[PDB]
Amino acid sequence: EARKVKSGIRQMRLFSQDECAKIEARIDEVVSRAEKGLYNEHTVDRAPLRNKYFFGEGYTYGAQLQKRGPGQERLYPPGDVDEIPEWVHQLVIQKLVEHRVIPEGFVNSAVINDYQPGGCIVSHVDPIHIFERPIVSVSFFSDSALCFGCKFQFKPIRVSEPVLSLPVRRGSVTVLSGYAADEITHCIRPQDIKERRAVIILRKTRLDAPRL
RNA sequence: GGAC
Ligand SMILES: [Mn+2]
Repeated sequence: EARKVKSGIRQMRLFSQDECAKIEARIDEVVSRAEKGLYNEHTVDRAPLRNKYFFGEGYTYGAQLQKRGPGQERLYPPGDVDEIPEWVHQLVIQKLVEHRVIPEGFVNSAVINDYQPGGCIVSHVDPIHIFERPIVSVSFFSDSALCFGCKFQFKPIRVSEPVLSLPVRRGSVTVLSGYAADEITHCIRPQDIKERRAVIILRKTRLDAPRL
């Protein structure tokens, strides 16, 4: 299963320090605008140590699901979340298309996940009924790891030993497909977030993805 | 400090 996950992982260094510093400033400006109430309601998802910023297409998850279950996550109504920022197209998405990571016109969803030290996201599969593959992630502000096949326990939070631990370094691009994207959860453990880390996740929603 |  660890070997199976490996076949679906593409990881490469793509962004330089100056490019990360420019984007990390754009991330800091996204956080500032969200704190000023200048984004649409569903653009900003707030949790104690993690903030999610949905552009282009957002999704419901977790406790926002009244009926929890496989296939229950939903996209928001059309045109609800804010459009992908121009700086995301030029700085992040044009670099990925020019380096053949994804086709042009693939990405219609750009989500920025912002983690404070000790933050996490519990094990999950990116909803197969919502998102097409592959899943592209670009990390910022610090180095961390992406873990697979972890079982979470709570009160207090405990995370089982990962099937695979993948270091995700600042400026590196992580791509998930196949088994690593479909047949096993991925997560972030609190111990792996030692400083603030942000990741811009570029995805393609399916033509049949249900909306709220 | 909680997406399976
Ligand atoms: Mn995910």
